[PDB]
Amino acid sequence: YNGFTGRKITSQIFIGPTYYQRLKHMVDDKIHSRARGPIQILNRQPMEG
DNA sequence: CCCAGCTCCCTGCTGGCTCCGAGTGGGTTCTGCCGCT
Repeated sequence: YNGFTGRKITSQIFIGPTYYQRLKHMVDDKIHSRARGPIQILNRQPMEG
């Protein structure tokens, strides 16, 4: 049944228990932005990483 | 008035040099030291 309206879904749905894994890759360890931060000594371009 | 060097040019081979996808996240170790001057 659709949760929003309570109506049945016309097609029947394949459902059951499946072993799932949480991988170490999490968005909060990847998100990054920069607006004029530190720069390299030799060339004066933004730092890496 | 032919021939053997001699020169000059073209081929073919071998050796030498440069290049080898785009981003991104972590980790670790290493950046000298010893004999005797």
